[PDB]
Amino acid sequence: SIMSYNGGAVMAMKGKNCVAIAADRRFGIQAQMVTTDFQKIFPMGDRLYIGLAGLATDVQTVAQRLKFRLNLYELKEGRQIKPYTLMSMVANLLYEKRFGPYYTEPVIAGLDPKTFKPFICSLDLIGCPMVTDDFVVSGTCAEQMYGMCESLWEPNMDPDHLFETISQAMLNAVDRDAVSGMGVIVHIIEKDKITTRTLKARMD
Amino acid sequence: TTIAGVVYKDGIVLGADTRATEGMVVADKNCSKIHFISPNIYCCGAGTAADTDMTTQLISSNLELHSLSTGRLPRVVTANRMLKQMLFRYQGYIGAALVLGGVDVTGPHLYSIYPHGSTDKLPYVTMGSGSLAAMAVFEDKFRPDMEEEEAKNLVSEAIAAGIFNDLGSGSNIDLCVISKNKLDFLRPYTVPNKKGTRLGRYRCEKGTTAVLTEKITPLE
Amino acid sequence: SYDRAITVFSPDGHLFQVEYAQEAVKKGSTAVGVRGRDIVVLGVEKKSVAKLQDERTVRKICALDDNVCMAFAGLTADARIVINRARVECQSHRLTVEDPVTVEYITRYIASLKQRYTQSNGRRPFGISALIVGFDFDGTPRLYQTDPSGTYHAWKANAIGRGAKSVREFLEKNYTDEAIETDDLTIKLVIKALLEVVQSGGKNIELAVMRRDQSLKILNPEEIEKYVVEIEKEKEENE
Amino acid sequence: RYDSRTTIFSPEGRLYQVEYAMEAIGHAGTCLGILANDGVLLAAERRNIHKLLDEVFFSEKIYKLNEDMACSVAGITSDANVLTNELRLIAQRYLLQYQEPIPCEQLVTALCDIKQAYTQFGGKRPFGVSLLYIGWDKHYGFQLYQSDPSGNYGGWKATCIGNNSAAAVSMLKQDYKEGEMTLKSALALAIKVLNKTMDVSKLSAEKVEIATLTRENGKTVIRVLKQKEVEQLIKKHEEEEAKAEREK
Amino acid sequence: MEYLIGIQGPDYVLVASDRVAASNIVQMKDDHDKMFKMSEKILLLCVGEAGDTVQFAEYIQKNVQLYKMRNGYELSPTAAANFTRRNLADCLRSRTPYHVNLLLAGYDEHEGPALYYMDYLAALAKAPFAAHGYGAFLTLSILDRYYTPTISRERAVELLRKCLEELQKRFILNLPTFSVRIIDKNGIHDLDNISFPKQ
Amino acid sequence: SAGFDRHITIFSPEGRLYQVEYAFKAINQGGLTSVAVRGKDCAVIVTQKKVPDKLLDSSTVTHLFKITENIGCVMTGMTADSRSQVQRARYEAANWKYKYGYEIPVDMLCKRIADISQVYTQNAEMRPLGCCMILIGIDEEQGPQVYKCDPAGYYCGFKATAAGVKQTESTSFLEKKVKKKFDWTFEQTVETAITCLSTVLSIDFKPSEIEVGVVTVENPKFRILTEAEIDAHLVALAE
Amino acid sequence: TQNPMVTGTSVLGVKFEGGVVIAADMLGSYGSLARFRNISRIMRVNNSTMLGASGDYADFQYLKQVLGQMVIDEELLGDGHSYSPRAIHSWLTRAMYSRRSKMNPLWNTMVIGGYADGESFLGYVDMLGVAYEAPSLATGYGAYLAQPLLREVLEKQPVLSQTEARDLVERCMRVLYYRDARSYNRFQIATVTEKGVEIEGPLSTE
Amino acid sequence: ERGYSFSLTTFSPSGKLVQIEYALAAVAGGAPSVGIKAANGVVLATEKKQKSILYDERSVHKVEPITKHIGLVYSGMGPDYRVLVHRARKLAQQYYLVYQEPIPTAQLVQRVASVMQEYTQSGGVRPFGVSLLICGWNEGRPYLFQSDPSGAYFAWKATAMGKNYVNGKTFLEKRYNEDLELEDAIHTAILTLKESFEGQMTEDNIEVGICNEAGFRRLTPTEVKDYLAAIA
Amino acid sequence: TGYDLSASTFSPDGRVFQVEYAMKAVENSSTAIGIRCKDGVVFGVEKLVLSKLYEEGSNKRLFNVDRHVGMAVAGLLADARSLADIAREEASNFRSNFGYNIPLKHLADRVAMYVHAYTLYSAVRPFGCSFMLGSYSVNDGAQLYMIDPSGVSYGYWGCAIGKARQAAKTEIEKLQMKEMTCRDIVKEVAKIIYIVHDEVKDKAFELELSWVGELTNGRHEIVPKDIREEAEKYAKESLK
Repeated sequence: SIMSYNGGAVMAMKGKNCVAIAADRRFGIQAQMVTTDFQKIFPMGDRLYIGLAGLATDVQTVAQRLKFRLNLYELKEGRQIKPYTLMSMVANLLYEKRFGPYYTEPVIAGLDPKTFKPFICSLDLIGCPMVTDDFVVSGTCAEQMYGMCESLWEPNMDPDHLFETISQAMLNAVDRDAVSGMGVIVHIIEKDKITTRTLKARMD
Repeated sequence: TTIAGVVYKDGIVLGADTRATEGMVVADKNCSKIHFISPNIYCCGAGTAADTDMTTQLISSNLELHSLSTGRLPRVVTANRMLKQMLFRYQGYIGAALVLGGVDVTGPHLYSIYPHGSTDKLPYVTMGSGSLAAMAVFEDKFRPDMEEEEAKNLVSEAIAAGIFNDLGSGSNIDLCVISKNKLDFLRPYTVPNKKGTRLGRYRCEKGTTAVLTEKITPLE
Repeated sequence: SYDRAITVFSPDGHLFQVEYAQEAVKKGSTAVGVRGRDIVVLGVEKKSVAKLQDERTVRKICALDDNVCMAFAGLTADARIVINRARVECQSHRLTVEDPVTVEYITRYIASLKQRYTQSNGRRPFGISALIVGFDFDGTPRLYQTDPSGTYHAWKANAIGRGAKSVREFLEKNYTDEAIETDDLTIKLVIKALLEVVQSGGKNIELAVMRRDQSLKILNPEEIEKYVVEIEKEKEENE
Repeated sequence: RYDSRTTIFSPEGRLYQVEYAMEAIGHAGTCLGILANDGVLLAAERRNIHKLLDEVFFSEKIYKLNEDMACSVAGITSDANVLTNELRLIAQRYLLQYQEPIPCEQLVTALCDIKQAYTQFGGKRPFGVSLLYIGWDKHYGFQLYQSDPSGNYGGWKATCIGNNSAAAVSMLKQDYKEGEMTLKSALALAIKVLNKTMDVSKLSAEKVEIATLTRENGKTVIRVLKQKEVEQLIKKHEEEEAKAEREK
Repeated sequence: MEYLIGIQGPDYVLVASDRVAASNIVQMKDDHDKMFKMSEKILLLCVGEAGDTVQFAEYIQKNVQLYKMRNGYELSPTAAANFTRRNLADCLRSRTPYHVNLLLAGYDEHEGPALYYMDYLAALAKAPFAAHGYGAFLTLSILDRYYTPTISRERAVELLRKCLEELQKRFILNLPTFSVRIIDKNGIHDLDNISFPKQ
Repeated sequence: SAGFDRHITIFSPEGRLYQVEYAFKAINQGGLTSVAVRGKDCAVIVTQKKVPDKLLDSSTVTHLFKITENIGCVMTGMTADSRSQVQRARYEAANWKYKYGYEIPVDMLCKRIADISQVYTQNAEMRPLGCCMILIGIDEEQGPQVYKCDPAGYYCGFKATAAGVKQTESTSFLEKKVKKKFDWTFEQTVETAITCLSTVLSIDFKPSEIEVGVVTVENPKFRILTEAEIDAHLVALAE
Repeated sequence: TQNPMVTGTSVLGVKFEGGVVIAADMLGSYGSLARFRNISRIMRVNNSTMLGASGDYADFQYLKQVLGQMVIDEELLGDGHSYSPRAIHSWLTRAMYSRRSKMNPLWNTMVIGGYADGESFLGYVDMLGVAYEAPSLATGYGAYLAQPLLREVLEKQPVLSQTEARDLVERCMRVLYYRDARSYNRFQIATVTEKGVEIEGPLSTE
Repeated sequence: ERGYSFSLTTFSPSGKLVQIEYALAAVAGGAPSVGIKAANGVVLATEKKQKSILYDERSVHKVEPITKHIGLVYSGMGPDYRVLVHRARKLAQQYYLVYQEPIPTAQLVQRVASVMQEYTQSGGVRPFGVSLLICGWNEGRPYLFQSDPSGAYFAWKATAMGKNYVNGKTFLEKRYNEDLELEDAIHTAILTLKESFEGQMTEDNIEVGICNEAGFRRLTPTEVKDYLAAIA
Repeated sequence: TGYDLSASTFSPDGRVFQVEYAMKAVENSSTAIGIRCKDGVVFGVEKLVLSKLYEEGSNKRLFNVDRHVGMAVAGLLADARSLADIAREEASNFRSNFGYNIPLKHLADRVAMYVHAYTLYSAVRPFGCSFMLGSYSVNDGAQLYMIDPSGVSYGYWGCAIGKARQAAKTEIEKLQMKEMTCRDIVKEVAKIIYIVHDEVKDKAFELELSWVGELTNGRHEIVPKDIREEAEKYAKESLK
């Protein structure tokens, strides 16, 4: 029941030259929602974002700690971290603690720095790479998002189409779970611009 | 997870499913279980997916340093002995069921290693959630010195049998044929099932969702 | 041939390396400290910093705790490390014992660290002599001097650094109970003592003034200017 | 003699090894930094300008430490690399613990403490690397800091270390207008100083590297001038010199 | 459990807590203070498992004060918050965990007032208002249906009085007195506590 | 120039390590000579067996040590350090077998030996082992192999070689012999090795003064030829 | 040693004027099964002391190697001094007590008896470290069955003879065979006197 | 200043780490090695002469691979080169494991330079008496770096280390054009080895390696023979 | 000079001088001869009583490495005693980890490796005592190994370590150790030791003998006093 102590979920979506990120905005203890301004997705680069699902403390340890090592990689390499490198970089961060595992589920979604290839990935609590060309679901209410995406996702989706599918796919899932919800932020990333949107979700 | 391997006349043949399940929900239908170790050695990860991935890369990367030192192709026996010792050092705390297969100067070899840290040389071995299904197929159709072409069908049927007789494997079929003059990686060798079409357009048009606040920032 | 190792005794029982280290203290800007009934003063000389450099990072008077301040001489590299360790020690002592670190205790810890660094090879002695002064006694002013060797002493008024001999001679012949009966006269005594060592205009003297149950007050150049004007008026009266 | 090891004190009380390192810092190539009302900049001289040497990093002397800091280098190559790596580690560690950028002086003090520890404990040679620091922080804004092999840093408005550091510093003192320098004027002064700080005439663009710190819309962008703008500045200085000689 | 409630004003943060320390049968002390002076413009409120709270705050305080002196400038309230939390994350998985729920509030000149909610799992959060201990479910609603984005000083204290008044109505045991402090541009000040006759 | 030859980690003015060369020269202190000849399908090595005392036990003086049933070595130079290196080589072979399964090839075996020697030469902690380690052994897919790998840490592939006091002369004789391409047979290889040793030493080579060890493709096991086999080979060599 | 695997039967010993005699079975019973039936549970340490123990034979076997090397070192110095029966006993008491303190004690209830300078020594250090001196000692069950009998013979007559000692144990192990489920009808007898320590056996019963 | 030419942890009065310079001299006193970077790939060549015909020229290779797309040629002390190459391989594989991407030439070179510098900071450890020259093809751009015992690394377009390095550098800047190809680069490298090469350049005496986009590979004696015959 | 102050500094001509100095130190001590019977090994060391106040057995140079191994150190007695302790430790460890008596060859090799490890470091000095190991076993016959400070150790039919090593060897080569038994070989050893004795430079000595072989059931023990005198009687019979 560790994943239920703080609840929450983060959603990443892919389309035609676009990457979509959606995440819960509610923060609260296992029972009482303490705050509604939680940031469960953190930008690991100009066009790369990572959202973490699980215990808020472990999520925040992972968010800060990853940016600590990624900054060293960014400076040492002199180049923006490729999404695949960040994925495996996260995987090692989680796996170095197989015996003290971090109760956090990360999902990374973004475009390739060179070819602008949209990439999303998921990592288990023990650091398993999870590359999918259609979607990635992470959080406590995983079933709701995973079930809906099978019915809503469509390949070669336009930049605007990406938001609506990801939005409704997430807003629908959030209302069907109690531990996570109370507002959400959905980010749409395109090669020339980034659009930040927070859908009107049920505050219940 | 169903991994199987049969040593045919000229070498080894490997295969695995593509379903990784978190709890009772499958993570995806395409996840790769055939792990690259050396250009002449391969493995199929059964059990904890991340543990199977991490342990193989450590075993493969460690082997590569060894191979670069020798200038000769790594031999499978060097693959298991180093691999076996690592598992035991953890006295089974790592849940990774792996099968060693490949060819060397001494001929084809196939080694199966248990997650607890034990292994044995079996001309035909399978492991995973549906390890029983693959073993059943072997004992009814396998024969010594089997041909390369028929060997792939045997494993494909063996993996296919596990796909349609177990809840924890399927969604794709991948084989990694190993031979003295061939490394054929089959992603995917066959597609056991295809998702049914979508009869209903789901009308995801503009304006269907509302936004509390906006923030758009150009980049570059 | 007995001055190349810290732990080697000369035929006359001299630890020559520590004596050489004191020479480093002999090469720093003068520091004068005199304690009054309700005030403790730490005189200092500024070195007329370069025309194109900022003096904010040349702080020579630093406070170890909220009510204990030290002015050092010698090499700044070692003085900074000693100051940082003194601050950490004061915050640890407060942690273990809620009572704020006494000036005596901080001086003792500084001396202990210096001694530990001057006890074995592979560890160069701290070449900074620290004047630790503070009302930490909870109603009693105290001033201490930590030599680079490791021994500390309680001083009513002592001088360190270049010109220490002259400033000490001036302080001995002028520090009387009538002299420090009030804070203003104590500050005037500090200024007069530092004037003989540092012959220059304003901004060449930095005075750290701490009153009972208060915080450090690094006097602005104007206030030092006012006190120097007052001292000049007093000299005119004498003539 | 009293320079066998760093720990040894001379009778007069001088760390002979530390002084030797601070003197040897003069062998390093010239680098300088001028603090301007809108930002600070760094200038370095590429001593190695061989035609067979491929420029792959473009930042041999100017390194990025944090999103709001950068520090030039002067001294041994290995020591410089170790010091820059430690600087990056310290900055990122501070960011991880406090979640805000290091206020520049903290990083300078950490590096100076490391250098002091090296100059104190026996069996370690002093870091013969003196590196200029630049950056902006919410507490004091733009700052330029000088680090010596002895760990003694200090705030500075414009300094040059390495070859002919004395002449460059003196003539920066002669012609530096306090509180009235803009980034363009700062670059002009830096180019003027570098022209005569090095014996090489014409101040070839490939032989000089300039990096500037600016505060744009709360981002602290560190920009390394491309060869085109460096050539433009060199041509501007040449025309200014011609105009000045016009009086002759 | 104790009570840690805070309100984020337009230019100030008012944080209040009780003064009752009891050991499993009875209030041992009535003037016990449970809000710690992190710095001149930042305060700490640490409740939770006994023993741990009194010292972990003192350690966080020594290191927040230590930073204020080794640098000359006091740590920003957001930096302090990240640090106080950062320590807990390191020790939470260690063999000496700190089972303490803490509330942090202070004033930063550059940015403004802030109030961070700290859970015993060391999870940080910026919220306009928060409540700690068991009573949280009892007054968190009071803030929710009563809070305004521009609560004035006078109305701010009245709200806690209503918050405190409701607590005296339902809470099983006695909390005769509570601590009230205000953080503003000119510093942290002390206000009067509350009492209620029952004769 | 000559003042840099007292520590192993100090570079000479011209870019030389003098202690490594000194150990190389010390190799000759034993006064012995050893030669290895790599035939088409065999590897044969012969070393002098000096017993300058009637009370010695000739069975316990043999310098041909068997690292493994498939790999062989002949230590030339200082006896104690040679035996220590032989023990280390046995340990290395055993560990290689235990960690990777297949027997460690000779090249790898004393490449590990040479890496140990080099790590000795870099970090100044131990005097380099002054004993040349000549390895033989049949390797699958690479025929007979003889590798000489020495104190300084250099190992190379050798068709023929020798280490000891008379190394240059023996190597020159081998070069004169190795060049006339001919059937390198077991008997021919042993005869050429014994002939080279006899000419270099200018001795009649009584059967009790030489000790031979041969590894062959047909029998890939280190075998130390007895007195009878050596005498038969010598008589064949004479006629 | 947290779960004994191979254990031992009772060990009996009664001291007489001129020496001491001990006896033990030869049935190594893994659980309830007679895993081994030709093992020796009584071996000599020196010319004037001998010991035998119950419990894990492997744990006791470890003790055999320790004492042998520990005892062998005694004569290597060649100084004349040899570990007296009390000397071995004292080492044993601290040996197991030290081991027990670390939660890895030897599940091996030893008995050490010997003849030194005209006095007999019969000590027993339990699997945990308890040790005392008694004229007659029996390990494990022997305390329940044979031990009560030995007091009766000693209580009325504390002086015994070698033949009286020989059959006394036989009447002691005989009753052990009848009322025990782990005994075996093959035991050795250890006699220590001025002439030395002698071990013979086995022996059966009707 | 003969008094300070002994210890690596002490500064000379002029400020020279004497032992590092002496190690660099020892490096320059070794076997020749020349490498040229072409727009299509990189070429690495070293002269492999054994003192007699009794040495198996194929047993020890001066050009060795660090990964599928990194190379190594040296000029100086070979036993030190063996440990250097082992450390380089370990560093490359550690980077691969942590990041699952082949280590870029720049990062592998930087870590090898760090390893080299690790030995030049404490008394009792002799600086690596070999200067490595690293090939590479990462991100579709050929790379060539040289790591020295002092720890400094550069981005040599084309240079020759070891004995007769002045002549090799002079030959370069003459026959080197920035817009060559792999075959022309190989020919130039062979010629550069020739101008500092004593005796006939046999197939077994000169060892070369092309390190283009396809990866690093040591040319077998057959290809080297063909190239030398073409040049000859 | 210059290269002979530490044991880790190779001489310019290639010789570790400290090892040779330790060999000279062992050469500066009294003689100790080990002669191998056809059925055993006999040790005999001339133990000089430096003063009449000694207890006729003090600082004896014959040490029992193990039950079957006898050691006949000669040289610096402190180093010899330390080596005896190390040899006993190695024998005990070998027996514990393998269960059978450590073969004299393997024990000698391990002790020689330990000795040689002390001539490779600058912080330690070579042992100043040379020792010979002797043992008998029906399985592996009688073996007599001598290990000097250099670390070299190969078997010997008969060896002498000390001042008159050459004199002892001159009259030991004139003895047929191949066939004789360990009964008359003891008398031969006593006579040979008595021959090699200054008696004008050394005031007096206390001959001490030792043997290990079939006559001693394979164990090494001090030669019985009853027959030790017989050896002394034979030595006295020999005029020298």
